[PDB]
Amino acid sequence: ILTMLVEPDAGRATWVAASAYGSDNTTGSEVTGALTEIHFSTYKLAAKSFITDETEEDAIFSLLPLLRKRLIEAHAVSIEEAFMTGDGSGKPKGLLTLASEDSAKVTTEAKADGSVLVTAKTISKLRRKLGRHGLKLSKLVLIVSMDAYYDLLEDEEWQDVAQVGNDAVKLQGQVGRIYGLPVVVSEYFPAKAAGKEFAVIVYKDNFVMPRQRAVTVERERQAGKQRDAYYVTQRVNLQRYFENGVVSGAYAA
Amino acid sequence: SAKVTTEAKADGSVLVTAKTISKLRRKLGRHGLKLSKLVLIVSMDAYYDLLEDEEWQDVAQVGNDAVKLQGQVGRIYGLPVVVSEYFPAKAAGKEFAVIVYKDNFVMPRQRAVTVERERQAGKQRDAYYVTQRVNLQRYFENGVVSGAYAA
Amino acid sequence: ILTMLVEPDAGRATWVAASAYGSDNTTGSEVTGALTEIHFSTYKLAAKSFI
Amino acid sequence: TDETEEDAIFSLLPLLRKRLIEAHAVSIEEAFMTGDGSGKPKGLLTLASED
Amino acid sequence: NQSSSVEVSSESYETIFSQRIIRDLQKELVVGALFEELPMSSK
Repeated sequence: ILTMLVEPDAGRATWVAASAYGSDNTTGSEVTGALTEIHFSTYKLAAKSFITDETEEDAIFSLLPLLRKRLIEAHAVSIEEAFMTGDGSGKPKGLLTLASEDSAKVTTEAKADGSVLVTAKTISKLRRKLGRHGLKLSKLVLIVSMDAYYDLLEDEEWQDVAQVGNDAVKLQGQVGRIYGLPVVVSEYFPAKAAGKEFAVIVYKDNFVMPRQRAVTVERERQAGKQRDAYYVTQRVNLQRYFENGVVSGAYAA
Repeated sequence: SAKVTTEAKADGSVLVTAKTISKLRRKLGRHGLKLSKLVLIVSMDAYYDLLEDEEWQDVAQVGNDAVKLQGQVGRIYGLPVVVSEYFPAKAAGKEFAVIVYKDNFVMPRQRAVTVERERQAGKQRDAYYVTQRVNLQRYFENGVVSGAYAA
Repeated sequence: ILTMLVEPDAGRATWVAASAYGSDNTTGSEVTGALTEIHFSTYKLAAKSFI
Repeated sequence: TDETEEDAIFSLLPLLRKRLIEAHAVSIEEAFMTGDGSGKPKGLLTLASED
Repeated sequence: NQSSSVEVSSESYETIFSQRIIRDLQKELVVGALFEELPMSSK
């Protein structure tokens, strides 16, 4: 565990009446303030796989590099899935879970069928719920699900040259910056259903990645089994500083 | 099941708008994100319907390439267009446009086109033979999406 | 006929619980995968004419 | 375990070695005191009892 | 950890305490110092 100190909020002075110019109230009231603290931790992710001693000969070509690369890519896939929408049970809490538990999950008007698509205006409206941290565009990151991107490609507000410069969809067929926000597409969002999410905006500077040990590979020889066991492990987590900086747009009910 | 039943009517009540064609890219999924790896093919009737699009007439609508000024539709929604006349006849549930992931498809070949000439003196004929051995195959079971008329 | 090998999909590791830290489950689960093959072939196109 | 040495400010190996050695010493002295004959050396108390 | 044979006394010895103090975003001040000042030497 790692613990840091958090500086408290702000007090205020007082206006003293002219009558108290000689009494003890000429110095006003007393300001008070108490510090706080925050904690960090990690979780362990691991996978294993074995190769017997009969197959390397029993093949025209080797099968080891495939095993190693599959282990590595499984690790990466699991990490990305958990960071996206992981829970708190033995795994890092995903961005979507943080937004839901912060009451920053906005229920939009887009339907789960297609009666109402996802518009640029709906995405830009989320900046309101970020409060103070939404005032700077350079400190924000926007991630949208694939279906949301294809819906944006058909948005009626980015069609003509008169509307949006020369970056109109009809001339390009792709959407870059939106309402001043760069677009990054992700495929790991939950399924398209009622009450599910399609976009998220994150105050990038508010998120850290605690790590105890990096990716390690431990190979073991089992003579009594004539196998070679491979073990891959690491300890990571996803934690933030203060309960803010995440807002996620959801589908209607 | 990459046959999108669009709302265009074969009878001609509703035309085949550009947005209808561009909506087909959604079904391509992961392969539809990058534009430069796609090819679009349309029927002649689909092309003429494209020429009558309300959405490509004004200069303020689409740059300099408005139909009112040129009369040929080139790139559509960032996709270059190609017209082919070998689509089926215009009717209900028939295809008018095809979007294909280019690199997913290959053309195996055993022997090229060859010509063999035979003199048959027992019949006083010269027989000409033309032969080739090819096929059209794709790597993975995806990569092509086509739209069809309604009804 | 020409045969080509197809690499399989991706697996996923596991988040090991703190209770099973000292046991064998600390190594996580096992990830498996079998290769696959695809075949190509051809057809013959021919035509003739006489004079 | 390997996830305890990192999970601590200070090492815990010398304590382990010392505890093992002193466990041996305590067990042997206790057995020589009153260890029975079943799989253990006979203790002086047991020897005096049987005699 | 409570997983190996030997254990630590408590989480106080599993923890690192940092003397780093960090603060959130504070409201910017605007009206405090935008007007000119009129010094006085009497009531």
